Amino acid sequence: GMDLDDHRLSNTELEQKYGTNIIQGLSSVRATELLARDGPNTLTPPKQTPEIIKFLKQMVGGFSILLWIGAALCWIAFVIQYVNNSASLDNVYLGAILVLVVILTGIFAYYQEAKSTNIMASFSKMIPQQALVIRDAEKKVISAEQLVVGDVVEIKGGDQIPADIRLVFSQGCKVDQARSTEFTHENPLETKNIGFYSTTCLEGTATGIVINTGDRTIIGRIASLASGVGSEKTPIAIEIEHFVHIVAGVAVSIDIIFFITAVCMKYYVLDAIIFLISIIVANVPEGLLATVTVTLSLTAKRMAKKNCLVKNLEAVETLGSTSIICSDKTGTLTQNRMTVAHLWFDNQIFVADTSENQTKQAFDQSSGTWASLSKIITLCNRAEFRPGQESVPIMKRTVVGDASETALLKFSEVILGDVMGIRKRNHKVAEIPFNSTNKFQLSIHETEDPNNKRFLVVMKGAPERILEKCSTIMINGQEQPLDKSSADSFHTAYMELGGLGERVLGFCHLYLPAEQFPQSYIFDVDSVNFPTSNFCFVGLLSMIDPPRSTVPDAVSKCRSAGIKVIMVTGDHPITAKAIAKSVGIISANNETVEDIAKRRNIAVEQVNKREAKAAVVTGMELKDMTPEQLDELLTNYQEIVFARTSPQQKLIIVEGCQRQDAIVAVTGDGVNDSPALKKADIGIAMGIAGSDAAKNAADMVLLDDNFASIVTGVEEGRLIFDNLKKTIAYTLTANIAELCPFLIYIVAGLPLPIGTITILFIDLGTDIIPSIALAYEKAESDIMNRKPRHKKKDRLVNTQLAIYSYLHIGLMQALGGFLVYFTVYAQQGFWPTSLINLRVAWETDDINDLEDSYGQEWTRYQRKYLEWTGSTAFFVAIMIQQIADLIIRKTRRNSIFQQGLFRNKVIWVGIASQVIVALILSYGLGSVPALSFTMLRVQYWFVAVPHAILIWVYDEMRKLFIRLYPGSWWDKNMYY
Amino acid sequence: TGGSWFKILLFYVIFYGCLAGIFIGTIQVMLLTISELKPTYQDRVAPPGLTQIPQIQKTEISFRPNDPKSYEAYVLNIIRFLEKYKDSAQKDDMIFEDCGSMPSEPKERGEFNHERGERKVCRFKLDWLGNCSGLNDESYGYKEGKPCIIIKLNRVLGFKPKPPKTYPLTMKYNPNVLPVQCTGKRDEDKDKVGNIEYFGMGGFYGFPLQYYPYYGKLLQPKYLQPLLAVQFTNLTLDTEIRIECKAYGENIGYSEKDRFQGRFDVKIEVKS
Ligand SMILES: CCCCCCCC/C=C/CCCCCCCC(=O)OC[C@H](COP(=O)(O)OCC[N+](C)(C)C)OC(=O)CCCCCCC/C=C/CCCCCCCC
Ligand SMILES: Nc1ncnc2c1ncn2[C@@H]1O[C@H](COP(=O)(O)OP(=O)(O)CP(=O)(O)O)[C@@H](O)[C@H]1O
Ligand SMILES: CC(C)CCC[C@@H](C)[C@H]1CC[C@H]2[C@@H]3CC=C4C[C@@H](O)CC[C@]4(C)[C@H]3CC[C@]12C
Ligand SMILES: *[C@@H]1O[C@H](CO)[C@@H](O)[C@H](O)[C@H]1NC(C)=O
Ligand code: NA
Ligand code: NA
Repeated sequence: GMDLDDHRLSNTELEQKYGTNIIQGLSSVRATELLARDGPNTLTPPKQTPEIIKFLKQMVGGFSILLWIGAALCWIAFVIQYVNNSASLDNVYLGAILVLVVILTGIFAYYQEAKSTNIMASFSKMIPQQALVIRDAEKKVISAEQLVVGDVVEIKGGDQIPADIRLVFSQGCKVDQARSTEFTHENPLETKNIGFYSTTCLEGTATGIVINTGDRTIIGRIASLASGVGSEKTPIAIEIEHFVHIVAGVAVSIDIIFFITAVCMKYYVLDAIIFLISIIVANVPEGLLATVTVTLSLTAKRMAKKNCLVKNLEAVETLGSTSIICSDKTGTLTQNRMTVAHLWFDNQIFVADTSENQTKQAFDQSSGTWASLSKIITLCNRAEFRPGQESVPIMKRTVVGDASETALLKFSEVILGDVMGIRKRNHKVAEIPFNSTNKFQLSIHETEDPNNKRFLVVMKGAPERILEKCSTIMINGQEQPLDKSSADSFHTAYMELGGLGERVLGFCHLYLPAEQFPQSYIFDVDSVNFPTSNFCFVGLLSMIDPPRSTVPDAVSKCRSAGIKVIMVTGDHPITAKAIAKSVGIISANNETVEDIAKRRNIAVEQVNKREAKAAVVTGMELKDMTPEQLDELLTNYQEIVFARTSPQQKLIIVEGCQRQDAIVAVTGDGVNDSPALKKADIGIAMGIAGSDAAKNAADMVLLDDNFASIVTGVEEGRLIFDNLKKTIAYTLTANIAELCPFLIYIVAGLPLPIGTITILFIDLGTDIIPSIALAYEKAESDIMNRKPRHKKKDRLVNTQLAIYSYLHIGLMQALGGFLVYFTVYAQQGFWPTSLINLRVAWETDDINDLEDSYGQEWTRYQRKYLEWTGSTAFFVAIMIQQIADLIIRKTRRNSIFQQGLFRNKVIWVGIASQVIVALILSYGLGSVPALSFTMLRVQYWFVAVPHAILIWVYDEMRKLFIRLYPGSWWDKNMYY
Repeated sequence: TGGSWFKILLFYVIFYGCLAGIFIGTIQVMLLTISELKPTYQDRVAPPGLTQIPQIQKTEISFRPNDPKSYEAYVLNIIRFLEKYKDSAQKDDMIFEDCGSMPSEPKERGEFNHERGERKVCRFKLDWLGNCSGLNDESYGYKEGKPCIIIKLNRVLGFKPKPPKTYPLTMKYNPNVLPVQCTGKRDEDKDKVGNIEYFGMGGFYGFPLQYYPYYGKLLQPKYLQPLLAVQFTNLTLDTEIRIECKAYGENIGYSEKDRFQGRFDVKIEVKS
């Protein structure tokens, strides 16, 4: 529709713009017409594909085109063979099973994005939602479906806004944001006079006019306009596309080389055509989508168990590539359970017991300075104890207020007596709730003293801004102006009380004169009325905010794994730095430019900035820079603490960080952080203490409201890529040991080492279950010692992985199979050098007296049976050479002695499946000779074992020098 | 680069020369358990097959007597095999041994080792194959409507046939003769096969047992099999006739999947 919302206009012209009325709304004859013009206003998900195109797309896609080409080649081969008047029907079974494979992969794909969707559907947050309200002047119950432009709606707190309206009448309504009747901000999201559909309404009565419906709404836009939104490819989809391209290129190159060899060397078209289908059925990983959709579900369950409630799929795929984290201080990095331990008044430092005090304060309670401070602390506090539970100690009692308020309540109740009576005596008319923007909690009290001052104003807030608005200090019950000896004393006290990593609060009070202010007065929030400056500052409250226990380990693991951590707290650049140094964000042996200037005993500007690695920059500091300066600050300096920063400036921080080819993961818990929680690659909503707007705008939700969850989400986001490189390598290993036999059969003329159905049985039986068994593997020891993966530079299947799968382990699985093949043939009469150039005579149905190396004469069916036994021996050899090819693929840098052979018990299921399938195929399907299988003697199972105790030794000694000699051309070259 | 390619082309020389040295170093280890005299196992060749010499292609003998070229290959292929049984190629006495003209017990020439070295074969004479030896008729019967096939039992090393202890031959001599009987495969072929005349050694229709056991191309080169020649002296003209020949014994086995194990099937057609 349009990109602009009509909100600047006043009520008189807001009535004209869309034809509405402020009070009476519109009559039925006009409201019905407007509703028909606009339509219904509801949020539904029902749009979905007609699903016929979806079945068609899942029918052929990626690997399916190659396999369909192979099936067509197989049918062509059968018809060509039938031209020669011979029909062994082996191609019919191969083609039927090959098509059945695609049918089953389509069935498994329909199973996919359904169980994953069911897992996906569970990761979602509700808000109390209802669409019933009484509105439109006359008190009538009108459904939300009848709300349209021209109709006024009166709303009440405790539900969601029935429609996207522009508020015209309201009385101090609040949403999660103040609501008023006056235009405040140009942006409709923060204009403070527009209601948002499906957004909670806290309290108060508000009246507004609908301005958008359906597609016209900001949230909806093209919701009802169909089209495709959200179909962006996940990173694993890109990796799978690259893998498909690599596989197709390799297969095409091999086929072209063989065809150009066969065209001139007199190989008839049937051999070439059957070699192409062999190549197609061999070099195509069939059971890959199953082990791909298993891994993501398993990792989602793992993180959900690790308090990491990842909602989207792009989030779980992209989490392991995190490079920059912009976390908060209170909440994520601290226990958020403050304890009062230090006191400051009369320019002195007074200590107190953090917990289990069980006694009164050490200092005297009759001091004139302490009496007023304690009285104001008790009065200024808003925290209240948990009702109905006045038997548990003070600590166990719960408050729905701020944690700092709980701290002052805990101090006051254990130091002073009853506070309810004092608050009742100091009757309160109006009170300004504490907010992050104002950073003070203003209150209005009526004086009950004999001197009828009748006006008492008490507030608390940040000590720096408190004293910046104060011009006097109080000592020994006597007021005195704030001289330099008091300002410097306050600065020194703040530095000392922030050095240990504790936040402090200021306190003030004032009584208005009776002559200037009469007994009867009216208080307005907007109007200044009572003065709010030059109050009576009393003292400071020091409260300890200890970081959570697991946080330092997480910050050290981030340093080890090369993940940058940034703090975006809004506190003083001294306390933020002092707590960052404690949690490890600003590591030891690191010095900001101010501290290195102090050490050099010279001014800051006389110090080269490169001599400093840390940065504690205030909010105004980055408010004053152009984006280039912010980019160079984020580039040149390692550890950055964005202290004293606005919550909105998280936008600037995140958008500056993202311009460095890095993946950012910001953590916000407020509706102010939601625009920054959306721009971030992985927006994170604080778990226990968080707002639903953040939990809706975040790509990932915590459940432990703690750091070290954001890092244990990365540690299992990396496990996806670690276990996929182990699943795409074991599969590719046995791919050249299935087409080398046919190459030698064509060239050297040996009888067929392995059939075409056999190399498909290998893929179906010993390539699926062991492939899934490698997706359950645990993490390595170097998973948190590796730099974050680059989305463009790094690939799931690099050149080294494919070269090691094909040219290293695939060539050792063929030499072991050929040994068993030659053993089977040589023990029945045909010596190894007697088999060269024998295929022409071997496959002639008319030669029933072929002479072996001992002079005996073999009929055709006995040669056929010996060939079947030789192929069964090759199949068994590559079932046992892929048991030591699944043990050595559980690691890429470690050994089995450290990982443990019995720690992952699905590897044993995969091994037992291989053994059971190989025993069924040779003794159950070989008792009646069918599908080129025959019973195998007991020796022909253990012949390939010595070649399987070689693949393991070679890989163990390959990884041993990787571990011993990092970055020594061995880690550089021989490391997949 | 230009200098680090020599370090990657040198690892793959040593690694692929070590894989080859391990593959060859295990094939020669397996071959140490393989004797040069007798096969390790006789599992596929143990029950000997039975085949005809003309090496006819599709189990079909079709020719026309008045066309010297329809049976030209049939007659010319018997000559190639019977050349080694020529009486002029058996004159040497350092190799050939003259057994009797009557069947006797299997002739044991020793043990499967290097004692006595080369072993002496027993000579077979063509003129036992009357009307089919080619000593009188240059074409082996194909000039007229009398096809003549020559039956031979596939050589199995160390195998001694045991004749049975069908119809009795009426010239039994089963202690030293393995019976062979050719009959029509179907009733409409038994009615049309006509008269079948066998030509074996000493007038006995079978393989004499004195040519067994075979000793295997190293102890016994120049080894001559016993042959049985079968002539169909009177069969239906211009018809495809199916004929099945079987060797009877207790060593001899028959299989439903191997059509040439102890048996063979040949379709004889004579056109006019
Ligand atoms: C990319 C593909 C990877 C997988 C490839 C696997 C190999 C596939 C090749 C097949 C071709 C045929 C291989 C033949 C092997 C012969 C083994 C050998 O050594 O027999 C030596 C022979 C004599 O044996 P015999 O029959 O008398 O023994 C009978 C037993 N007894 C001793 C009691 C008499 O000597 C002679 O005949 C000398 C005259 C003939 C010489 C032929 C030489 C052929 C050698 C080929 C080795 C190639 C190795 C490739 C490695 C690639 C690694 C990447
Ligand atoms: N109810 C209340 N009334 C007055 N001041 C309060 C208050 N609750 C907290 N404060 C002030 O807030 C400060 C505590 O900081 P806080 O932990 O809220 O920072 P923060 O976590 O909101 C920054 P961010 O959200 O970016 O992580 C104290 O110095 C205190 O003076
Ligand atoms: C089969 C035998 C003859 C192969 C001989 C050529 C071999 C040694 C050559 C051909 C292609 C080469 C590879 C081509 C590309 C890559 C990727 C690069 O980042 C490192 C080198 C590496 C990994 C090369 C290693 C050596 C290599 C495998
Ligand atoms: C076939 O042999 C018989 C004697 O058994 C003989 O009378 C006849 O002439 C022979 N025929 C030919 C074509 O040699
Ligand atoms: Na494979
Ligand atoms: Na495989």
